[PDB]
Amino acid sequence: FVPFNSPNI
Amino acid sequence: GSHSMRYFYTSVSRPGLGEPRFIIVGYVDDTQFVRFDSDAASPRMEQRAPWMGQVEPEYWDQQTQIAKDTAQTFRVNLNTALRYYNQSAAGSHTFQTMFGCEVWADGRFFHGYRQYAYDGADYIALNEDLRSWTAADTAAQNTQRKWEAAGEAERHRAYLERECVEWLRRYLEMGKETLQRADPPKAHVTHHPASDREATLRCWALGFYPAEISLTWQRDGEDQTQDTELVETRPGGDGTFQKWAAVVVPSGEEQRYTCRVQHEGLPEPLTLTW
Amino acid sequence: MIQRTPKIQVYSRHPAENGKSNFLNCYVSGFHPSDIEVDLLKNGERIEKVEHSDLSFSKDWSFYLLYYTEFTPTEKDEYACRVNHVTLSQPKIVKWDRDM
Repeated sequence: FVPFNSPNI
Repeated sequence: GSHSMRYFYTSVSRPGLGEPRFIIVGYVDDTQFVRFDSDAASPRMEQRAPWMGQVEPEYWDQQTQIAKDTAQTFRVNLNTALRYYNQSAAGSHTFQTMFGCEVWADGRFFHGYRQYAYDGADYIALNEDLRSWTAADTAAQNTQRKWEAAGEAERHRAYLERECVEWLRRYLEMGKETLQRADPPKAHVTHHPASDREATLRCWALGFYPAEISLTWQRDGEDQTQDTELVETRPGGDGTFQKWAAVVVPSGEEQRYTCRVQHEGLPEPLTLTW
Repeated sequence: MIQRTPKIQVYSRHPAENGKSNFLNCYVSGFHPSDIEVDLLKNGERIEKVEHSDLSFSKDWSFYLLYYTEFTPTEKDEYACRVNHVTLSQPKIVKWDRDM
């Protein structure tokens, strides 16, 4: 189950 | 033994030729169960392990949406990397993560990680406290300051110590009929002359799950660790694994040399001779 | 940029027994960047119908892929795996060693 949060470098 | 869920994202850009390709692959232990590939007219997160057919249909929709949204931030991130690294818009570049969580046989969390790679080199990782960031160069340092400002690591720690865990347990139970199995290797030794008065012994191990194994050559007892040439543990392609280790031996002394194979699927370490 | 040249292994899923259905495997690993072309040959000729695993990578960030096709080995036909990658001057071929 992949995390919804995905950050911008 | 222990268990893990591990995910692997790759985004590759192809300037001139449209938007980047983005692939997700997911493993529990040593079995892949899901995949996402953006090279489709309508990409969907898809199962790659049959027990995954048990998830309720809303799952595939929700997962497909997060992947596309992730794929989008990786486009942003690649473009951002050109600024950080003062590169030109000409070439193709790579951006990767890998992350996951570990659990004992009893089902208790004990390790988590998060890591980030630009063009194949370490970029920024989450430290083992799951709270601080190790930035590999002055460029990544710009990302390190951003993610502390936004307290990113907390969402990361949260996912790694909670949702990751809850989910791996459900997957393990859902795929009990295979995932907590351990097929033993099926070993054998082969004889190939290597010189006039020198021959090569090769100790084989095929068909085993999981992929962790020990192939050791011994001569009367003492290991030949520095005089053995192993090959990379490779996949059979059916969910099993293969490996071989080999020793080059002074001719006629075969009986001296012995091969021990340890494996989770071996009631007791198999030993073998040519 | 990191560039890594791929390691290449040819083998059969099950042990080779002529006239028995089997699967020919070409495992390529430890390479970077991820663009790679992999071909499988029957007596020097490209095999149509080849599949590959999904692109993944190891603890040091390098990629690996498994290419494979069904085949039945013969005391006659010989096989080989041909691979091309930015780190290679020329395409690399490594042949199938049934009796390795």
